Amino acid sequence: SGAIYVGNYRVVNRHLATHNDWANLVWEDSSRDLLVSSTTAQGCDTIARCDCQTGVYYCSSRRKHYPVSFSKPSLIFVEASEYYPARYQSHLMLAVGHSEPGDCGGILRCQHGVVGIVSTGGNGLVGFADVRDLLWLDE
Ligand SMILES: C=Cc1ccccc1CS(=O)(=O)N1CCC[C@H](C(N)=O)C1
Ligand SMILES: C=Cc1ccccc1CS(=O)(=O)N1CCC[C@H](C(N)=O)C1
Ligand SMILES: [Zn+2]
Repeated sequence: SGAIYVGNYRVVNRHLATHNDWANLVWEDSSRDLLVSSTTAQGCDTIARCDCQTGVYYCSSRRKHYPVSFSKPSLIFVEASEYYPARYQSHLMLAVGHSEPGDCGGILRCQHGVVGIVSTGGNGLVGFADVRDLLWLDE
């Protein structure tokens, strides 16, 4: 689990969004596994606006942060699950690293700020949904 809080927005994995997230929906995209809802309280996370391919992510299943090299956001095949059929998930960045299902929501950060959130994994890989292209998160 996990979310990004920036301005009056909350960014979560779309498959983990709550009833409250859907009742205050701003934008959602199944192809990206992202949902943004509106908040009452002001958020203070900074979003990275860069092309970094290295950063640090939080891994809940190990209670630890790990440094990773990751691919640029792209279309990646994701196997069927209880939330989606087999599909290409867009804006996804992959890295070699540990992840388990409950790791979704962990933040990936570079020196400029928040890059994305854990969204996929398995077989020694971890995939992050990018948020750096969502320029409207700051306005
Ligand atoms: C293996 C799980 C997994 C983890 C994270 C993401 C996706 C998978 C499924 S994959 O491994 O088949 N694969 C990752 C590399 C790019 C492949 C492709 N798109 O042709 C899809
Ligand atoms: C960090 C996740 C993870 C790690 C290791 C094993 C399994 C997972 C979960 S998953 O990658 O199979 N996943 C199920 C939920 C919806 C996700 C999506 N973005 O479509 C895909
Ligand atoms: Zn950066």
